[PDB]
Amino acid sequence: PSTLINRRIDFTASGSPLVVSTRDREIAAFTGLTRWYSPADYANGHWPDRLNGVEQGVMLSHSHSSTTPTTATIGGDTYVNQAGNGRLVGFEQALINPSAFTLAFVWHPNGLTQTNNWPVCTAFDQVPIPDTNNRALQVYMFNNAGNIQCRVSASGATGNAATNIFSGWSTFPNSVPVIVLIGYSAAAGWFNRVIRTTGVVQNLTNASPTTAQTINLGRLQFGMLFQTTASSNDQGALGDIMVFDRNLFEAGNSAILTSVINRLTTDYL
Amino acid sequence: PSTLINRRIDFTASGSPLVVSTRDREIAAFTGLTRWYSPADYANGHWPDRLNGVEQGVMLSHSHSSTTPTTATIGGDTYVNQAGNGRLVGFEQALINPSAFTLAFVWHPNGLTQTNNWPVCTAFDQVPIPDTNNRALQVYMFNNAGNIQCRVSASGATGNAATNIFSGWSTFPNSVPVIVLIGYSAAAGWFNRVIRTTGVVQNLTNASPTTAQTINLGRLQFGMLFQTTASSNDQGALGDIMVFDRNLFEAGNSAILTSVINRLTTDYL
Amino acid sequence: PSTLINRRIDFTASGSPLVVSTRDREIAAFTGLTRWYSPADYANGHWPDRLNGVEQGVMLSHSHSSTTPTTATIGGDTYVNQAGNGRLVGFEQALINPSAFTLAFVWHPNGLTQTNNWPVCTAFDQVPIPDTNNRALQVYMFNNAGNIQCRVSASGATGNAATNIFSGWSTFPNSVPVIVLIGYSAAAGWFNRVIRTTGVVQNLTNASPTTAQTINLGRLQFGMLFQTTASSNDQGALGDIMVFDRNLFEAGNSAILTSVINRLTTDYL
Amino acid sequence: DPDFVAVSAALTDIGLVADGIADVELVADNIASISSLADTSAPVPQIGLDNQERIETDAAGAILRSITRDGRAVNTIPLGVSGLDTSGQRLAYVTGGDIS
Amino acid sequence: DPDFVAVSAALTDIGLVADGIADVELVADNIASISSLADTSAPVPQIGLDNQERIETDAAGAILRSITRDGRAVNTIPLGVSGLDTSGQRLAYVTGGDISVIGGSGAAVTVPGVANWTGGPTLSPQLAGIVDGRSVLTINRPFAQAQQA
Amino acid sequence: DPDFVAVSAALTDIGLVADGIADVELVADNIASISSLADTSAPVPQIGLDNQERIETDAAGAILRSITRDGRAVNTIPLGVSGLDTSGQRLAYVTGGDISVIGGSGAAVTVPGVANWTGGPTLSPQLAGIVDGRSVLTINRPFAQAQQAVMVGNDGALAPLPDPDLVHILLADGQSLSIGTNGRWFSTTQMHATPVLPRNIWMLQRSGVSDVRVGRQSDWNAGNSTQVTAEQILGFIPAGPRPLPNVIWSSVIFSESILERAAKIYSDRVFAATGRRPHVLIIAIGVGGISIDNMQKTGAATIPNTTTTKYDQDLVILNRVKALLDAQGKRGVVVGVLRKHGETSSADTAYATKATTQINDLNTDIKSIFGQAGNPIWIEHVQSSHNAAGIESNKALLAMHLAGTLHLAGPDYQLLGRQGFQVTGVTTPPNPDFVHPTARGYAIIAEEMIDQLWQVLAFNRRRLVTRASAAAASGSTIDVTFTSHSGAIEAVASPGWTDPGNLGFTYTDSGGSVPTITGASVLNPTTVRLTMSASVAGRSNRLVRYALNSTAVSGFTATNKPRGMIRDTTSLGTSEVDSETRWAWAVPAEVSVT
Repeated sequence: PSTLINRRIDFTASGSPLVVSTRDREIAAFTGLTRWYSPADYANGHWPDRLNGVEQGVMLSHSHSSTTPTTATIGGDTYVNQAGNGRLVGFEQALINPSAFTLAFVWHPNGLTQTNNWPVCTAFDQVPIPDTNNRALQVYMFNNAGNIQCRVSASGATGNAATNIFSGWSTFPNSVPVIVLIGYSAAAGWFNRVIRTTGVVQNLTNASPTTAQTINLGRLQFGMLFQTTASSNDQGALGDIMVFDRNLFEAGNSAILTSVINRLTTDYL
Repeated sequence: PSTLINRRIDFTASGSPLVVSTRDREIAAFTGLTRWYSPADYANGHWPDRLNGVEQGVMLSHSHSSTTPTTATIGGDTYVNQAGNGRLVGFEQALINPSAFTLAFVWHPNGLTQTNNWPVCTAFDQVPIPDTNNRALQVYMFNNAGNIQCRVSASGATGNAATNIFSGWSTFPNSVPVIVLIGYSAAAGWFNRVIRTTGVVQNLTNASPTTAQTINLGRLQFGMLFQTTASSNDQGALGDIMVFDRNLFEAGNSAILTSVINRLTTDYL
Repeated sequence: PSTLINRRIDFTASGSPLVVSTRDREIAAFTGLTRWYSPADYANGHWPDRLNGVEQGVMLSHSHSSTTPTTATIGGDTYVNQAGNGRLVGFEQALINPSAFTLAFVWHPNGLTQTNNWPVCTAFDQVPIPDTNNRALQVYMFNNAGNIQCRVSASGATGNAATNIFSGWSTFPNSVPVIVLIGYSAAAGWFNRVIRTTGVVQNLTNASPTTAQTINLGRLQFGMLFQTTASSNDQGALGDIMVFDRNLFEAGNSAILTSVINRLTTDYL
Repeated sequence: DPDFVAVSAALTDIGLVADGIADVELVADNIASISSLADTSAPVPQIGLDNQERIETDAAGAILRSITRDGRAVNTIPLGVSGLDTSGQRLAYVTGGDIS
Repeated sequence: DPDFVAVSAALTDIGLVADGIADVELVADNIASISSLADTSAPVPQIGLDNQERIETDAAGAILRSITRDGRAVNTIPLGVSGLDTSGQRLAYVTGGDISVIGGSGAAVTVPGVANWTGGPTLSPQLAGIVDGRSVLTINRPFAQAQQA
Repeated sequence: DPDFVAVSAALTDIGLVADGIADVELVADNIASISSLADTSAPVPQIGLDNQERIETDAAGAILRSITRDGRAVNTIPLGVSGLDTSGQRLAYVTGGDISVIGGSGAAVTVPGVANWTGGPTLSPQLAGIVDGRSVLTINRPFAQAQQAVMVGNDGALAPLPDPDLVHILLADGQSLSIGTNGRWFSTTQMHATPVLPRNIWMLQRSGVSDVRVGRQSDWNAGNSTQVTAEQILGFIPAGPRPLPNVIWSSVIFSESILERAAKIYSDRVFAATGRRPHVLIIAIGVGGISIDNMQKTGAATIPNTTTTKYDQDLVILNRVKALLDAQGKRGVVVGVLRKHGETSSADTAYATKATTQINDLNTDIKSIFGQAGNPIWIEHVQSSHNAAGIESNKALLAMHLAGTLHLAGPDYQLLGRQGFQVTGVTTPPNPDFVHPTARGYAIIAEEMIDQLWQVLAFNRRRLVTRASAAAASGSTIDVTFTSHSGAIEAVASPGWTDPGNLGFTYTDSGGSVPTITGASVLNPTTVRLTMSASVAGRSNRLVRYALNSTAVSGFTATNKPRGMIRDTTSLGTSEVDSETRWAWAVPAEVSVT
């Protein structure tokens, strides 16, 4: 971030005051926050990190030869609309910390006409080949008849293969924005939370994950599958993305989680 | 004014400490204060502003070929002794803002024999000719066998004759200092308060002034009439001068007014 | 002593943090402490002033041609061990103010056979020909078969000659560390206190000092008396040496003296 | 187990802490304001710091600025030059008597 | 249990807080005055301010000092240069080998550029720069590295 | 226990309170007097202090900081200079155009003013001043204006003076080698040599794909070419290596170029010399396999699957960059140009004149577009991939390096021993061709070339490349003289590649006997002796070539690739890429005897 100090008694500098919105100040004060991507800063296929800045943060660059996703004001709110044609990758940098992390992002389906969607998957330019020894976080949206199930999985031997981490799978309709929170801790296992505009849809936990589900690396990509340009894309829109260094689902960080959920629900839900 | 910031846990500086009397600290902290002239800073011919300093403030300069006014001691206090030979003017700056202002000053008669005195008038060298469309402060002091009556007026078309603002003026003896406060505001009207040692001896209010009584012009001259040097020159002594950009007689600054007179009464009155 | 200022809300630095032990912080915070010597800084026969630094503080250096004293660990505590071969003299400057001063030092006899022991004496190079009217502080530690008595004295016509300051002194055994405190003021008078780990063995005062019962020069020499080296050299050990420009025994400084006594007791007792 | 016996022993401290949990949360939410007024100045021995007559330290304890033996303050963080760290500079070069 | 291990890890912090619980409650009771008379210090997103890492502001909000990406501190209020904001300076000019001092009062002082004796060195001074109002030159007289400052 | 769950639910706040407990207790112990224990701000009349607009005072009341009438803060405590009150200062002196640095660890360091090469600029340094205790000079070398301001480094390196509004532009114009073709491998578990880059380095941003090559799969032979119009380039993005096809690593054509490593090393060197990271812009321009005739400006041809020539594309990109920099308010300066050419038009005898004309035209266009006043520094690494008749390319390269148009960094066969063309072991569905280097080879080339550029720019000294100067024949024995930056020159016994026969030597004369070399040896650490098979005295056009023997008529492999066997005896320092000692290998050359 960038620490700001407001001296009470000091000399007056002849210049315009530094204007910062209260929402940004409140969000940047979340303990454990590491990365924050907002759709207002998205511009022409590149999505810079707002908290860490353009120079220090990692840009999610478009990596396909198609029409670039564009910012769209839908549902009364700004979103990064991708009509199943764009994918934003963090090039040669790690987004999440494998030892412990919390990824919370706001996803708004736009009337999905597909059956399999992958809003989160593992990068194609990975310097280690993704095998059973190198697993990555994947988010799978299965839409059957207008009903969508959200699953969190780990990449398998083939890379595109996904091994599930949670047994139950609640369902929410494809007409409202949703908040997906995934958390991993060494001493607390896995946690998932799906939140609708009305309440919690899925509250799934996994305190004893096997090796096939443990996260090994920390590189992620959004919006598309990999090495397969076919009917498996993300025809939705990601509102906000937040990566926290610690696990918010832990009891000690629980008071923090109530804050951050109180933020996005105010702004998006 | 100069902002004096005091630190407690800072490095020691090798030098003589800069001391300021508590009187100056209290006077300079008055809310809405704009200009302040003190007889203790009166040079041998010119009167430099104290609050804004000589470099920034308006320097009341003597502008006549007669004997320059001197500094005198009366009753243990310091005054500028105008024996009818001094015309202290502010040349190229506006002393008061006609939209809203408050002018307070201490005047001490010195055994007056002259009948008519004009301590404050329009500027003799003023750029726009003072007429019915250009009116400024005028103070008239009438002597009746040892009794002085003060009248505040707006300059008329002739530039010398002035239309009175307040009707009914009490008389005070010519051997005591007097604090004169004249305030004007758009939403409050004209106020005048003349205070002697015993107490408030004159209180006048004109909440509905006419066009001929409203003041548009903003320059003042001390000690003489408008371009008249025969028999209308002020006789006596002049003390502290305070000019406020607000109206001390309003309903919100009343406490501030309490802080003003109490400072003047303890000093000269 | 250097003043350390701590800032909580300020720009972060890059160098290694400067850490000062709480013992040094508490000792340097004593009021009136001018010179403070510790055996932990002894090196190669030169004793630098811990409080005032090497450059700004007078440094005690060996003077004789005998073996230089070396630091020794007695009872788990570091001491400057002078086996009758050390003459620590502060050249060209006065260690103690000769009008009002307090000297506190820890003396540890680790087993002695010499009858005479002089831990503090006048400098051998006393410039103004020390004589009757030029008196300097001396301490004579007369040892019995198993008992030692410490006597404060002034210098007479000859440097070796000592004029006593008290009448009756107490005795302490040969193998116990002792804190010795001497204080002098122009009004309160001479005060002396000799303390062991058990209780205050000696407490003496003298409010009527004669001409020969006062000290005029503040140059101290440790381990030897004057320029006589035949015998009576101070065999033993020295500890912390503290010099106060104000008398701690005078009424009104009871808290500071009590704190110093308690600190020296928990350190070297 | 050492952890469990430690928790049992410190249950009293946990009790006091949970008694004023709201106060602790309120203090933590404004810890910057609380810490902004805790500036100290305590003298320390000058041995090992002969050059630095006065030392100012940051939160971590590292030196920010110090007064040298002459009395001139030296900043650990260098101050940006006007012509180097800001977008403005006009530099001269003598060519054949003229100034470029 | 994860809660148990978290409490075991934070037991020392819990004890430290419990030691001064009375001071914590006393501070919390008077939080209004402290918040009214303290300096705020909160992090903000570093968008548009990539060059500025740490920003200091006055009561109004205007930037006073900032930290650049290379570690240099940049002051919005310019610092007074000695010699120009203080009534004293000394500059130099090279006249045919000699050095003329200009900042002095009354008349210029001349330092010869040639030696007063047959074995002395010739000096070809060059104005290295300006330091604290005064002039630093480089001369050919060998002092440490065949050239002196 | 309810208290236990309560304490567990708010552990973060409790930890923060534990961290700040000292300040909390300090404030609480003075909570009643905290009003009087804070700073007091009050206004005072400005009489006698008309110069000092604002006053800051300590506890005793003495003035610490004041504000003058012109807004400049003046401190009562003088601010210590960074050169006199802190260790480390390097001043400069001028001796006959040479810059002597004073204040170093030992003896003074001398930087010459007159450049070694014919076209070099004669510097006339003048001591502009002192900044941060370091000497800032002004020299008559055109960088942006007719003169350039430089700052003396720690070791005497005259680095360009830092400027926030000045942007250094590093270009890469040449064949597919400068584009970054087939360089998608660095180690067994890492694909890119520089996955991350330091701050203040950018490339050109496109609509959807932003990369070093500005999102165009440039290839003359392949039909999948792409062009970029000025309306498509938008802004700048943080640096980094980017693959163009964006497919799995087996199908990637261009992944990593020399530009990333070159810019990283240049920024690191500038930061070390001055102390501030410079603004570096990365632009890679070129098409794979252009003939020297099609790279010209007048009679250039049209790229396949395109409607514009390469020169027009370069001009469009440069114009768009200038417009973007003008819009942002900065100034563009092309510090140097990275060139890699000589694998396609090697069979053309007039390569020297055409290359010189193209270089001059590009320099003129760059000067007119960016408003500079001097030509950019043109440096190129000698390629080592050609057929038997591919000699004119390297001959013209050496001729232009001697003429001062170009600066040579070294040969391309050094990568044969540093895993440049093939890593120790990886999965290879495609056969690794030895013409296009990998990421490690690209990093090594970038390191060597940027080191040569830094030596040319900062020190104004072109590092001598080991090359044959002249030779004399004596019967069946010949002696070839070698010029090197250190003088002593030795033949390596066991390098990473294989010995090229007569230590990489070849004899060719205009005769029917053509006595080949039968022995090679080193007589002295300067000259090399060659024993002929038969006497060669009295012949005509007796020519001797080093590092030019080749037999790759179908494919390029580690044994048929042209290569040398001789280097300099003095190392150039341990490299930052693979932590391997750098050496000044001999550039391929052909010399006519005397």
